[PDB]
Formats: sequence, C-alpha cells, structure tokens
Amino acid sequence: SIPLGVIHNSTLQVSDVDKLVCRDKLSSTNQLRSVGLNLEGNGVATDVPSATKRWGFRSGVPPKVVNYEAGEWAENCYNLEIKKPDGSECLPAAPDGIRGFPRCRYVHKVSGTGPCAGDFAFHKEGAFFLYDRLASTVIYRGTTFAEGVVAFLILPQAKKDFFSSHPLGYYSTTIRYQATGFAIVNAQPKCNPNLHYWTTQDEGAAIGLAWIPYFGPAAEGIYIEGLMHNQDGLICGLRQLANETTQALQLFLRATTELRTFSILNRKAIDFLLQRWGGTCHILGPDCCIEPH
Amino acid sequence: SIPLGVIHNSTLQVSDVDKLVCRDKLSSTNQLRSVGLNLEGNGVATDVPSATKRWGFRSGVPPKVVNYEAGEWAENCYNLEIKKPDGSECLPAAPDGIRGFPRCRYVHKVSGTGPCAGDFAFHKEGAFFLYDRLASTVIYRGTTFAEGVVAFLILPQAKKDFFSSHPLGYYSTTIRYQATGFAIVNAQPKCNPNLHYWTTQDEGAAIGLAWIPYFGPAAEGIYIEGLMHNQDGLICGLRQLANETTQALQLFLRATTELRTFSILNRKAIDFLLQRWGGTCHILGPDCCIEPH
Amino acid sequence: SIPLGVIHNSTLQVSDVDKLVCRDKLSSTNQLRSVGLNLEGNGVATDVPSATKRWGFRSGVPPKVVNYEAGEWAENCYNLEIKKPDGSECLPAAPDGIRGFPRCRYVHKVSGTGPCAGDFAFHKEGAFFLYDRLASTVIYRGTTFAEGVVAFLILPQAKKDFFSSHPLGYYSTTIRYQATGFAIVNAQPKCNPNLHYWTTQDEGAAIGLAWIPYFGPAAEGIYIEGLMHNQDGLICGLRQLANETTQALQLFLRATTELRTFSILNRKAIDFLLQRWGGTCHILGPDCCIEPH
Amino acid sequence: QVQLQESGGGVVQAGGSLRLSCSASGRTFSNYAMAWFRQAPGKDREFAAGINYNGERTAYADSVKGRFTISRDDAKNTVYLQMNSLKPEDTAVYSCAARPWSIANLAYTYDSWGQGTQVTVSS
Amino acid sequence: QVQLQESGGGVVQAGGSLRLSCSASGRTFSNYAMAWFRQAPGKDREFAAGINYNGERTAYADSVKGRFTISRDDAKNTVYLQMNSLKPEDTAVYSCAARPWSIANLAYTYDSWGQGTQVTVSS
Amino acid sequence: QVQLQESGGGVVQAGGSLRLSCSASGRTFSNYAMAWFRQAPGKDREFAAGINYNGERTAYADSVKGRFTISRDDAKNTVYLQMNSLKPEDTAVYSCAARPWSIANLAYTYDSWGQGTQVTVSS
Ligand SMILES: *[C@@H]1O[C@H](CO)[C@@H](O[C@@H]2O[C@H](CO)[C@@H](O[C@@H]3O[C@H](CO[C@H]4O[C@H](CO[C@@H]5O[C@H](CO)[C@@H](O)[C@H](O)[C@@H]5O)[C@@H](O)[C@H](O)[C@@H]4O[C@H]4O[C@H](CO)[C@@H](O)[C@H](O)[C@@H]4O)[C@@H](O)[C@H](O[C@H]4O[C@H](CO)[C@@H](O)[C@H](O)[C@@H]4O)[C@@H]3O)[C@H](O)[C@H]2NC(C)=O)[C@H](O)[C@H]1NC(C)=O
Ligand SMILES: *[C@@H]1O[C@H](CO)[C@@H](O[C@@H]2O[C@H](CO)[C@@H](O[C@H]3O[C@H](CO[C@H]4O[C@H](CO[C@H]5O[C@H](CO)[C@@H](O)[C@H](O)[C@@H]5O)[C@@H](O[C@H]5O[C@H](CO)[C@@H](O)[C@H](O)[C@@H]5O)[C@H](O)[C@@H]4O)[C@@H](O)[C@H](O[C@H]4O[C@H](CO)[C@@H](O)[C@H](O)[C@@H]4O)[C@@H]3O)[C@H](O)[C@H]2NC(C)=O)[C@H](O)[C@H]1NC(C)=O
Ligand SMILES: *[C@@H]1O[C@H](CO)[C@@H](O[C@@H]2O[C@H](CO)[C@@H](O[C@@H]3O[C@H](CO[C@H]4O[C@H](CO)[C@@H](O)[C@H](O[C@H]5O[C@H](CO)[C@@H](O)[C@H](O)[C@@H]5O)[C@@H]4O)[C@@H](O)[C@H](O[C@H]4O[C@H](CO)[C@@H](O)[C@H](O)[C@@H]4O)[C@@H]3O)[C@H](O)[C@H]2NC(C)=O)[C@H](O)[C@H]1NC(C)=O
Repeated sequence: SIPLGVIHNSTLQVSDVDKLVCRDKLSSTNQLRSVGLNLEGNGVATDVPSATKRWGFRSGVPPKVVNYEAGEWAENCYNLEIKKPDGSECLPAAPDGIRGFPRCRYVHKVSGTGPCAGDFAFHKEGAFFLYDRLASTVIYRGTTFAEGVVAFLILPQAKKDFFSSHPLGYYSTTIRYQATGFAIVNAQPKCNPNLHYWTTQDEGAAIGLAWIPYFGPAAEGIYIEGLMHNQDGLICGLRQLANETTQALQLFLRATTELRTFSILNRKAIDFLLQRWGGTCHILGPDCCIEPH
Repeated sequence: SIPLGVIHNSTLQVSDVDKLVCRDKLSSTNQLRSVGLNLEGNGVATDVPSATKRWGFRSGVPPKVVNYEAGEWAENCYNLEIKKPDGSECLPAAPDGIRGFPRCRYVHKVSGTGPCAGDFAFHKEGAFFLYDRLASTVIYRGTTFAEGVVAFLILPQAKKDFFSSHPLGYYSTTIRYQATGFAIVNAQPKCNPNLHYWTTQDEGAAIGLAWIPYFGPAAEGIYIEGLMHNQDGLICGLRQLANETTQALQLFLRATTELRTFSILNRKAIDFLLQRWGGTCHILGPDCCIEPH
Repeated sequence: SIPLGVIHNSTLQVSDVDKLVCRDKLSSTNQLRSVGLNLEGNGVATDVPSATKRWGFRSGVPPKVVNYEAGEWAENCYNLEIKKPDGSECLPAAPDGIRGFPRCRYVHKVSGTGPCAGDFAFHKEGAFFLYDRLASTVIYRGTTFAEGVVAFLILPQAKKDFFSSHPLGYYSTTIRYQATGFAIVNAQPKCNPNLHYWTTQDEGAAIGLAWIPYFGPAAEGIYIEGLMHNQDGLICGLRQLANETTQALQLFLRATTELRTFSILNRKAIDFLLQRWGGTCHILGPDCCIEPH
Repeated sequence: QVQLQESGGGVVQAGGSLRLSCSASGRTFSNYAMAWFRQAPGKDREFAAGINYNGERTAYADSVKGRFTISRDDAKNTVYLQMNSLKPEDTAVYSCAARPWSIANLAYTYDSWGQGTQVTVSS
Repeated sequence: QVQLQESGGGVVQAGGSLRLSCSASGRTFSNYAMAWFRQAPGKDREFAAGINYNGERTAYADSVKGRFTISRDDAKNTVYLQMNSLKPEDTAVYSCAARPWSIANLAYTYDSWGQGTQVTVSS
Repeated sequence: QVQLQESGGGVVQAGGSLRLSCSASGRTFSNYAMAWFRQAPGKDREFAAGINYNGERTAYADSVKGRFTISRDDAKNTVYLQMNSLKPEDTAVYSCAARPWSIANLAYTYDSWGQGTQVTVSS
C-alpha cells in the first residue's frame, strides 16, 4: 500500500501497481529507485535546541531499518554522545553495516548528561534517521545522521540522465556543543527549488584495475554527485510525496519482522507482473493492456 | 518442492505451483500466506513429563529458522532454563530478532539440572519451535515457545476476509516446575474443529498519529484476533496438510545456507510466472492459458 | 550488468539477459545456478611462499560476501593464524554462518608473526576466497579456504544431468608451516579439462526418517559429488567465463550495502520477465518473439 | 475523532456560484486540518482544496486554482468552499475530510470523512 | 529397504467384488504403515486408503469411502484391500506403498513402492 | 589512458590479403594487452584476436582461426593483424582495444578503444 510516483516529461503523478500503468513503460528494475530527502528542505529549524525537542525516548518498540539508494546534500548533521547521570550509556552502539551520513556541510556534536527514560530514541514527528543509504527509526551512538524521509519512484524509461554525474569540493566543519538535562501540490512551509543529490556509483567506476578492492577507492570515494535545479514543480512535488508516504512505510515496517528490509521494490515489481499478466485475460479485455495492432 | 494448498469455496486442494493453477486465479502476493499450527490440536500429550521426552540434544547440525505470518492460540507453552551440573548453560541465548510466543494461556517454566550432550536441542519428531512469527528448529534460553508445524497456502481472491478481525480477553498464568536428570483426508488421532487464530494487522493499523513509533502500541499490541469454527473439514485438512508438508520444508532448510529465510513465497510466485509466461506459448494449448474471447 | 552464460548441446555462449533470450528456454528458477571455480585449475602456483604474495592488507574498505551453489574439488587449501609482533590478532573471527571449504586434498596451515598494516586481508589479483558456498573478499581467522572465482549460468531444461550424482570417503592431510615477516575461447596459461564438482541437492535425501534434523547427517554429509570429463571445450570455456565475470561482480558488490547477497539470480529472473512481457508486446514484432498457432 | 456533515449542494447553471459547508463535532476543531475531495462519475476520489489548523497555508489543485477559495471559522466549527465560475466538468460528489495537523494530498492519511454532497451544473 | 509385491488384479464386471494383496519382505513389518495408490489413465497418482502400524486408525478417500475396506495381517506380512460395488471409473493401476509409523496422503513422503497391478472393470 | 590509431583498411577482392596496424601512445606499451574487435553491419561487437603483454599467448576466435595472425612490436608501440584468405562475410568495422596485462573476450573489460577502420571485401 506504499504509494509510488511515476515521472513523465518532468511531471510527477502518484499511482500504484494496481492502477493500470500501460503507457507507463516499466521494462527493467533499473527504473525502480528510492530516494531519501532531507527534512531541513521543508523549512524546519535546524539549530540544536530546537532539533533536540523532536527526539524522545521510549521502551517496548523494536527498531527497524530500511534502505534508500539516492540522497541529498545536508547542510546540518548531528552526532550524539549523551550518557546517563551515573555514567552509563543511553544510546546503543551502531551495528556493523551502519555508517555515518555522507556529504554533511556541518556536523553538530552534542554530548552531555540527561535523563534517559526508554531503551531507544525515536522521532516524535514520525520521520527517519538517515545513515549512509540506510534509514533507521532510532539514534545510534556516535554516528552522524540527518533527519529525513524516504520516497519511492519509477524513473522514466531508459533516459539515463536522472541521477547522473553533474547534469546541471567536499569540506566538512565540526561544531561542538555541551548539553545538560537532555497532481501533487507542495503544501509545506517552504520547498527548496534545488536538489543537490548524491548517489552510489553506477556500477562501472574502474579503469586501471580499480575494481580490485585492494587497489580501490575508500568507503567515501564511491558516490557520484549531480545537481537538478532546472525544474521547480517536480522536486517540490517530490518533497511533498516523500512527506505523504511516511505513514504507509512506518506501518509496513511495524508489521514486518525483518531487521533490515531490502526487498520493497522487488515485491512491487512482482505485484505488477502478477497483476497485469495474472492469467486468463482477454484480447479485448482491459485487465491486460495488450495492443493487438 | 514444498506443497502448497489452494482454497476454493471452503475446500482445500493440494497442488504444486508448476501445474493445476490454471483455473486458480493468482493476482497479487497478498494471496500467498503461511500459517503455523500447533501440535496440541492434533491430540498429543502436553504435560511437562511427556513433552520433555520429545526434545533431544545433538551436536554437529547448524540451526535454521523460517518466518510464518499467521498463528494460532496455544493452550500450553514452555520456557526452559536448563543448566549443566557444573553450572554452565545448556541453551544458547536468543538472537536479537527472536521473541516469545504471542498468545499463550499457560506457560510451563522448566528449570533444573541435567546432562547436555550436544550443542543444540532439537525436536525428535521433526516439528518446529515457534517464536513470534519465526519458526526455529532449536530451543533458545528463556524464551516462550509453542511447538508446531508450518503450512504454505494460497487464498481466495480478496473477499476482504479469511483472517479478518473477529469473523466468528488475554490472560496467561505461570506454572513453575523443577526437574533433575533432564482433497486430503485428516488422519491424526484428533483434530480441533475450531481455529482461533491471531495475525499481524495488514499494514493499515492505526489512526490519529498512532502510526508514529513513538506514540504507537507496544510490541505485543499489534495483533488481531479471529475465529473460524463454522467449517470443520477445511481446518482439519489444513492441519493434515501442515503435518504432510513438514518433510520438504526441513529438507529445503538443510539444503540452504541462509540463517533466516523470508523468500519462499516470492520464489514460488517467480516460478509460477516463469512457468506460465516462459516463452512462445501457443494461442490454443494447455501450456499457455490465454484463450481467445 | 553481470554476464551470464547459456549452455546448449554442451556448448557455452555468453549473452546478457537482455539479448532476446526466448529461443533459449527458461521455464523455472531451477535453471539458474552459480559455480565456484577455483584458481588452481588455471595453472597458478600453489605453494605457500608464492601464494602468500597474492594477499595484502588494506584498511578502509568493508567486506562483502556472495553466495554460490556449486563448487569444485581443491587440491590445495589454506588456513591462516597470523599474529602481530606484540601478540595481537590480525584476522577477524569468522562470522557464525561461515564454515571451512569442503572437499580439500591438502590443507596448508600457516602460523607465525608478521606486520599487519590494515584491518582486513584482500586478494591483490581481485579474486575471491571461498568458504563453503559463501565467497568472500577477505580472509577470516582459522577457517579453511581456497581462492577462486564464481560465474553465473543458465542450465538446459532436462533431468538435471549437470551437477548429478557421479555421471563419470576422502582424506585431507596435515601440512604445518611457520613463517616470520609475513563462443568464449579459453586464454589462460592452462585449463584443467576435468571438472570434479561437489554440490548440495535440495530434497531427495531422506529415507526412513533421515529428514529429521536430530536423526540426520552432519554438516559434512550433505554434499553430492560428481565428475564431468567427456567434453573439454565447455570446461575451459566455463573457466574463462568465470575469470571474465569477476570485474562486474566486484563493482556490484562495491555498490551494494548488504552484508551478504543472496538475490542476484532472482533479480535476473525479474529483469527477464520485465523485459519480455513488460507491456504491449506485438505478435508480428520480433521483440515479443512468440509464434502464431 | 470528529463527525462531519456537509450541506449546500444543489443544481446550478454554468458560470454561476455555489458555497458549501462542513460542520464538525467535538471541541478540538482548531487542532484539525480540513480538506475537500471530489469524485467525478466513473472516476476516483481526488484532492480539491485544504487548510491548516490555523489558516495560514492553503493549498489548491491545479484544475481549481483561482476559482475556489477555502476558509474556516473556529468559533462555529465549520469550513467553507466558495465556488466561482463553475464549469460543466465540475459535476462530482464533494466530500469533507479532516486530519490532525497539516494539509495532505493522498486520501488514505485522513481520519474522519463525511458522507458527501452532490453538486451538478447544467450546460 | 522393504520389497512389496501386489497380486489379485484382473478384469471384473460392474458391481462385482475384487480383493488385492501386498506382501512385504523384512522382519519389521509391524513398524511400517501401508497405503494404496491408484493412477487413472492419463492422470496422476492419488491416495486411496491406508492403515497404521497397529491398525486402529484408517483413512479413506472421499471417492472410495464406504466401498473399500483395508486390513493388515502382521503374522503374514501382507495387507489387503477389499473392493465392493465397483464402478466403471475405478479402472486404474493400483500401487502399494510403505512408510514409517504414521499415515500420509502425499506420495512424496513414502519410502518403498511396488510395481502395481492392473484392475479393469467392464460396463 | 593510452590513445590508439588504426590504419590499413580498404577494399580487397575475395581471397586476397590485408594487414592492419594499431599504434599506441604513451610509454607503458609493454604493460598492456591488445585485441581486435569487429562489428558486422547490423550486428554487435565481437572478439577476433588477442595477445599478452609479452606475446606468449595468442587467442583467436573460431571463425578466424588459422587465417588471421596477430603480432606486436614493442619497439614501435604497434600491433598488426595479418589477414589471409578473406571471405565475403569478413566485411565489418575492425576496432583496436587495449587493456592491462591479460587477455579477455568480453568487450566491457577493456580500457582504451580506437575509432576503428572499415574493411570491405567484394565477391
Ligand atoms: C510532513 O509535513 C508535515 C507538515 O509540514 C509535518 O507536520 C508537522 O507535524 C508536527 C507533529 O504532528 C506538528 O507539530 C505539532 O504542532 C502542534 C501545534 O500546537 C502548537 O502550535 C504552535 C507550535 O509551537 C510550539 O511551541 C513550543 C513552545 O514555545 C516550541 O517548542 C515550538 O515552537 C512548538 O512548535 C504553538 O502556537 C503552540 O505551542 C501550539 O500548542 C498549543 O496550541 C495548539 C493549538 O492548535 C494545540 O494543538 C496544542 O495542543 C497546544 O495547546 C502541537 O500541538 C503538536 O504537539 C504538541 O502538543 C501536543 C499536545 O499536548 C503534545 O503531545 C506534543 O508533545 C507537543 O507539545 C506538535 O508540536 C507540526 O505543526 C506539523 N507541521 C505543520 C507546519 O503543520 C510532518 O511532520 C511531516 N512528516 C514527517 C514524517 O516528517
Ligand atoms: C505428523 O503426525 C504423525 C501422526 O500423528 C506423527 O507421527 C508420529 O511419529 C512419531 C515419530 O516417528 C511416532 O513416535 C514413535 O513411534 C513408535 C511408537 O511406539 C511406541 O509407543 C507405543 C505406545 O506406547 C507409548 O505411549 C505413549 C504414546 O502413546 C508414550 O508416551 C509412551 O512412552 C509409550 O512409548 C508402543 O509401541 C509398541 O508397539 C507397536 C505395535 O503396537 C510397535 O510397532 C512398536 O515398535 C512398539 O513396540 C511402545 O511403547 C513404543 O515406545 C516409537 O517406537 C518410536 O520411537 C522409537 O523411534 C524413535 C525414532 O527413531 C526414537 O526417537 C525413540 O527413542 C524410539 O527408538 C517413535 O518415537 C508416532 O507413533 C507417530 N504418531 C502416530 C500417531 O503414529 C508425526 O510425527 C507428525 N509430524 C510432525 C509432528 O512433523
Ligand atoms: C584472468 O586470467 C589472466 C591471465 O591468466 C590473469 O592475469 C594475471 O593478472 C595478474 C594481476 O594483474 C598479473 O600479475 C602481474 O604481472 C605483472 C607482470 O610481471 C611479470 O614480469 C615481471 C618483470 O617486470 C615479473 O617480476 C613478474 O613475476 C612475478 O611472478 C613470478 C612468478 O610468476 C615471480 O617469480 C616474480 O617474483 C613476480 O612476483 C611477471 O613475470 C606484474 O608487473 C604485476 O605486478 C604489479 O602488481 C603487483 C600487485 O598486483 C605489485 O607487485 C606491483 O604493483 C607490480 O607493479 C603483477 O604481478 C599476471 O601477470 C597475469 N597473468 C597473465 C598470464 O597474464 C588474471 O589475474 C585472471 N583473473 C583473475 C581474477 O585471477
């Protein structure tokens, strides 16, 4: 029941696999992509005192993790190292596969003592915490993150320019704090008319035996960057769509029992195939959109 | 090669995915369900002295788990805390994603000392141990489980039913012990003619900002309830089907190398799609079920 | 973008899934397999002093693991226990799912000190380390492995003559060392015409009551051996193809964020289904290569 | 939640004006956002207009932008939709919806729904 | 292990009676369950009847329920299938199967099989 | 890196002989392997011949085996492809490719490519 948007002629429309997508040419799984947009592009306050009020502690809810494949440059990122008054830690250590959010202009390091009622720290507004192509619902100790939400898209058929290398340099500054007592119309306070994205390498990024992991780039030299300022309606519609899809994603993550979910788009493709070519359809029947001539 | 049953007009028919699903309409993955049924509904003795004799210790076989999506209310559940004579533990600690059985009426806590030959405790009859939508083959330390078997199933089209909510109170007591020296035909000695099930709410769960994990229900308040006492043949057929399909599932688990398996039904759907639209199917033939007019 | 080969009348022809694969029958997922061919069949030196030179230490690249289904008998296997000069370990402990490579003739266990200048040990030539149906890019401490490469291919539709039981037990010796200061055409130095393979067989391994994990074979009795020597062009073709497919696989592993990858062939099947019957395929057009009557 | 009750529908000529209403029960009306949905015959439900919990930001669909104005009166627990320069393809069943905080476009995010009213315009 | 040997098949008129047999080798016959499978021409193998390792529970298919009776004699290592009121759709190849203590419907769970006997009933 | 420049293409009668060349820039020529690819009209690119970084392992396609010989001259940074007993189906665009020490069949493993030359044989 997770909504997904299709893009044609730089226009965004929200539909689903059950709604008949016949002109909407889905030929390969390369057209299925998920993007995670930062929450600061909607105009929310980003300074530490205001950002702290959006996170609270709870016990009795297991954490869940879902991935995303494309991100966005973040102006503000956070790094928590809080602890209990008696010296015990409040935040769990990050798992093996979790890494800090890449492409952060500033990193606010928050450290101090405060009450810790629950086992984990959640987002009071329902948003996610983004950890290097892995969105989680809880905060991990000592790992850089950025608040945001995740949206699912169907890219236009074999155009290859969406999420490319600079269609139309990285320096991070650390700021340290100490704390005590711790169709779619855009409808947000503000929408950013530019989308400076980053995405994982389009596979082939090796020439002189650079594909060997030994003679290879480090974990930070993988990403490919770009910029998509040309369109204004498309990206603000994308932001609003990412705002809306959170409820369904959160309920789905609540229902499932996987620790990390990697197979949402594959299930969507299976649903589409099982729906449109389910069986025993008709030449004149509109259930299977087949063109006789 | 795991058998799977098809329900039509409250009748159960067993047929593999590779054939006899022509007249059987498959339209989405929502029709693929896996159900875990307890053994106590088959008439087996359930007191502690008799249930203990069904579990033994072996060394040299790695453990595997499967997930199931719907369950059944259990009259008796167990919780082991065995120790070696010197003081060492016999049972491994439960992994992070494993939780106790959701719905139990009595929980028999068994604690004591005894010999522990192998590394893990298995079921001498081949059945599984069910831990909250995760069927394992070994006993974990200090987690409530109910022993049973798992069946794979295809449902009617939608009918907005069949594991809906109450088609037609929770209170579990603790009993503590202490031990030392530790169309198919139903064919079991007994089959329970009522199936009082529980299942996780299908995605759409809550309103009023109760989808936020911070404000949402706890880990044990996400289930729904039901009752299917109207039909007697269908559910005894389901029990027999599960008892039959335990052999293939165990063999498939032993073949695989995944620690946790979640992708059996998706593989079944892919196999069905590849069988029936594989290639060059005739316009008039048994292989290709598309028919004119 | 990972190449896959198609076998027809014991002739190997490499072709991607896009390339109009409809005359090549793909009916079920049982036709998709991956083979873990090892390097020692290509004529590389296997003694310890020369094999050590191919492994180096690198810090900053996370490890990745790939599942493979069928393997080959290895004449030489290795087992490292390297330590730092001050007594600290150099190699990480093997995760729980990792087991030693089966069917080894000799096992060269290497022990001693050396300078360890990185977090993990990689293969300088880009190959993999094989641990019992799980290829990895790093060396784990104390587990037997054999360096090799893995290739993906589509089997013919038959009684599964390929990878069967002896078409036409074993002893591994101890050799200890102490060290200080630690149509495709074949074009390799040498290719071994004979392929002595081992594989795991789903189902068909239960007589009496042997499918029960308690009354079952240990982790070393699962495998089913065979031998294939009648044709030698196909074998050297497979070896050369296995060498070629390493680049695309390493880049794909670099891009992904999953610790262990089990879903490459399923993704290929979904891609095939989406390419072929994706939408509005025409009877007369060669893209929808079907036949009239 | 809250209970909703639309009124003001009827038959109007092309180019005329019409105004709808939606009264909500409860005493927490100022904490809820209200939106109007319309469903053409043989079509799915679609977004028309909306408003926040305090006015401020109001959103309109592209088809109706500039012709429809939406307003709320917290003292009477009612919202209004002023309809001007009506056109023949505006015939639909207009529905009143409410949700907690913020206006949303997708229809599955709303908590309370009304039974809807019929608005038809003759050529 | 365990070898099976059917006998008693032949040609009978409609409404007649026929009795089959199945002798098993070995000396652990009392530990095995026995079942009968029939395969109609142009169809798959299907379950007909069965029995446990100690009699007691017996299961019959819906098609043959009430007409067929199954029994075993542990002192002779044989099982029997008494057929009464035969009908023209009972023409098939009847096969004998054996399996560890229990009773099952699916044919993949049985260990030992016999070659089967031919039963043809004429209208 | 490493630029390539083919030459020697043209039109030749059937059964004649032709020789191509491929000069590479840079000063690390001896560290690279060279291969020749041909693309028939309306067909994909395919492998023709190859050689190592030291000229001790040459591989040929089955179609051209025995008729084509490939050699390299490290002192001139050039490679050659001698063609004998040409046939009408050999008409294609022959391309020069370079890659690090080794020899490969698939075209996606090669680093540097030339623009190619046209070879047309007349019946
Ligand atoms: C997709 O995009 C959506 C739109 O952009 C996002 O929606 C936002 O959801 C937020 C969470 O639901 C929501 O925030 C809420 O705001 C409610 C409004 O009440 C207050 O309104 C202002 C707010 O100012 C606050 O003042 C504090 C003290 O000075 C400051 O710390 C800070 O400025 C605060 O924001 C103010 O006038 C009042 O404080 C007001 O609160 C009183 O009066 C209102 C009158 O309506 C009444 O509702 C309140 O009960 C109070 O009497 C607020 O109510 C929400 O919760 C507060 O109150 C509840 C009730 O007691 C309490 O339980 C909470 O802990 C909390 O204190 C909450 O703060 C925000 O407004 C939405 N955005 C907009 C612009 O509409 C989505 O989040 C996004 N999705 C995702 C997944 O990201
Ligand atoms: C699906 O449903 C199926 C049917 O419901 C289940 O089948 C069950 O399979 C198990 C496992 O194979 C079988 O268990 C045992 O079968 C042998 C039965 O003999 C034993 O029990 C007889 C009665 O006395 C017993 O009373 C109660 C139980 O009623 C028990 O607590 C007592 O302790 C006591 O044992 C009796 O039988 C003797 O006489 C028989 C003739 O009448 C003769 O054939 C037999 O040999 C005996 O001499 C004896 O008292 C006897 O103990 C039993 O022998 C098996 O045990 C041996 O083998 C095991 C496996 O090798 C081994 O672990 C054990 O130590 C022994 O060496 C075996 O455990 C069930 O009978 C069978 N059920 C039915 C109704 O037939 C499936 O399990 C289900 N599948 C699932 C759950 O996935
Ligand atoms: C697929 O199949 C192909 C073909 O078989 C495989 O190709 C092989 O690739 C590897 C790695 O790219 C090649 O290794 C390199 O070889 C070059 C050439 O060096 C030669 O000449 C040197 C003199 O200058 C000489 O020293 C070399 O000798 C080495 O080996 C001998 C024993 O054979 C040993 O006695 C010597 O002491 C040397 O160790 C050799 O004759 C070499 O220059 C390369 O070194 C560079 O890189 C290494 C790290 O990788 C490092 O030392 C420096 O960076 C150095 O500059 C490197 O060793 C090999 O030659 C190829 N084989 C052939 C026959 O072409 C390919 O690997 C297969 N794929 C997979 C995935 O396995």
